Amino acid sequence: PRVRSVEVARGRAGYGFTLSGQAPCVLSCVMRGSPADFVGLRAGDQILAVNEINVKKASHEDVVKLIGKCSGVLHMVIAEGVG
Repeated sequence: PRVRSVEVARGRAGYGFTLSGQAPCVLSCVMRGSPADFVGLRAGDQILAVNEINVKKASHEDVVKLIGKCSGVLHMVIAEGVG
């Protein structure tokens, strides 16, 4: 039970998973088969850092902006709560 990082390889139209965290950035769910699942993403992992910058209570648009700026791959630091 600790914090880790995941490297997602953005394809062409994004990745496939879903993001929803007005305040507490969290991966609502992932689509098995996308570059996100290829690393080992599992819905529930709370997003702490996005693009090397923390986002405990950041803005949804700002967080998305960072992910849509990867230009090939994004570095997200999430923590597994259950399991």
